[PDB]
Order: sequence, then C-alpha cells, then structure tokens
Amino acid sequence: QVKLEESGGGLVQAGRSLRLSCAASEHTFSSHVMGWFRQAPGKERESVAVIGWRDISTSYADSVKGRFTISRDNAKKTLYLQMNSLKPEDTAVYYCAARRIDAADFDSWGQGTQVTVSS
Amino acid sequence: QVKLEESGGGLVQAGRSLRLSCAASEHTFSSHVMGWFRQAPGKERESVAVIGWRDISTSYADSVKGRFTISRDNAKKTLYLQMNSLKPEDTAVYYCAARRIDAADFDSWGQGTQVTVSS
Amino acid sequence: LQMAGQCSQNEYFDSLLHACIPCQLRCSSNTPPLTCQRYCNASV
Amino acid sequence: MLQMAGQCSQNEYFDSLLHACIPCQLRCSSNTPPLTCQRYCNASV
Repeated sequence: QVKLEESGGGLVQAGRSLRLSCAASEHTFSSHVMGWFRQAPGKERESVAVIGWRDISTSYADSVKGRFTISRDNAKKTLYLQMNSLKPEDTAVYYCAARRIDAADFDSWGQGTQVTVSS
Repeated sequence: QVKLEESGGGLVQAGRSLRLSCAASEHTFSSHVMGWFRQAPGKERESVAVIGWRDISTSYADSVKGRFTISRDNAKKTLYLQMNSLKPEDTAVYYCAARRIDAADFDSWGQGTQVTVSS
Repeated sequence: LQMAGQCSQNEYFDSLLHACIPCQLRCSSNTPPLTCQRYCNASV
Repeated sequence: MLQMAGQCSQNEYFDSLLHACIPCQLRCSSNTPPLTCQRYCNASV
C-alpha cells in the first residue's frame, strides 16, 4: 500500500487558517481515493473530506462545508486540507487516508497531526 | 447475514415528523451494528445514524443532529429512525443496513424507502 | 459527506471511484446501477 | 458529521468494530492496545 506522511498541524486561535499536507510514496491521481478524517478526545473518528478518482468528485462533512477544501497536487504527490474559519470544535487529531479505486475501505493511513483551536 | 425490510416512508410537509421502521430476521442487540443511510438523486450515499453493540453509543450526522433519533426494539427486532422538524434537504431514499460486530462493512441492506419533504 | 453539486442527468455516482461516471459505460454488462437504466434501456 | 451526543470516558476508547465506548482494561493484555489506552495500561490496575 502507499505510505502517507502528514504535517501542518498546530495550535491556532478561532477564525484563523491552517493548511495540512499529506505526502504520498506514489501517485494517487488515477489510482487512489483520498480522504481527511479527524478524531476528537473521547469521540469517534469521522470523515472530513474525500477526493475521488482524477479529482472528479470532492465531498465534505456538513460541519466543515464551505470552510475546508481538500485538494491534490499529483506532481508533488501531496494531498492538502485547507482549513479556514477554524472553530473550537475543529480540535482533533487529523489523519489522511488512501484506498485503491477498486477497494471499498481505506487501508493506508498517516500518523495523524494535532490541530487545536482556542478562543 | 440478517434480512432487513423497511417501512414508514412517504411524503411529509416540512417541519413535521416521520418514523421509519426496519424489521430484521434475527436479533441484533448484541450481534450487529445498525445504521440508517440516505441518498439523493445525483448525490452520493451518506450515513445518517448509527447504533452500536448493545446500544452503548449512537452517532448522528451533523445535518440531522438534534432532529433524528435512532433506536432499537430487541423484543420486536426492529430498528427505528424518528425524524423530527424535517426539511426539504432530508428528501432522499433511506436505507437500513446492518453488519456483524466483527465485520467492518455493512453487509445487509433494506429495499430503501422514499422520503419526500414538501415545501 | 455530500458533493457541492450533483452528477449530471446521464451520469451516476460510482462509490468505488468516488466520482461521477457516465452511464454509457455500464449499459449492457450485467451488474448495472439502475439510475443508468433509463438511459441504458433507451438505447438500441 | 457522524458523531455521538456524548463522548467516551477518560479510561475508555472508542471501538470502531463494536462502534462503542469500551474500557481499555480489556484491550491492554497484548496485540493492538489502542494508543489512547496505552497510557492507562502502562500504569496497569
């Protein structure tokens, strides 16, 4: 499976922006569906954003709709999550994940990166 | 593998309520994770509500939080989805799914039922 | 999760690829998603 | 989206397979001690 490495997390104040990045060990544009997930303390891991084969379709969680943007640079082999209008409820460990286009489940995962949003 | 048969849907004015039912062929309380999903025309299928082993944890999509409630009657072997303060955005085909607690993916599905919310 | 927009009329959302896909690609082959089958049956 | 009204307690972890808050004391005797549980199970009892 493709390996993922995340970065960009930190502690910010509410309303600010933050860009997370996920470098992949191989190209995914036409081979892998990619996703950003997040897990808050004591909570379940939830899907934040998903970008599909050849970036035809992006989908977002309603709570992040309009504020987050998932994107992919195939030359840089890097997935991105741009987070604007950050709220305290965005505080979580954020993971990137990948799955072959012929696999139902995400089997590649980055180590995660901490995002904390204060007020 | 359990068999699921749905009931309850139809057309309902905005702001009113509707209870969807899903009868199972066997008991699910200590055996299966249950879920309600929905899908709109041209849209992807998304999870709405999930109830876990022995009803310990219930999970809801942010769009329906505070309005929908998933529950399980083990004597009736029936999964319920109560839908209050319905909005036109809730118009979709609703499915009930179930999976054994040792399987990650939902493997049983109901026929689906149309829920249309009038304006 | 939901897309901002929706797949066009003669398309369907392929869950495996997570993408809108034209239904002309699955017309015929026996495993067709039904939202295609008007278009696909309306063929010759 | 997809979240529960409440949240697991300090010495519990969310089991995705069961989809339920589960006490870590049951998941600290080999194998896959959930990372959130490793603190508690390094302090044992």
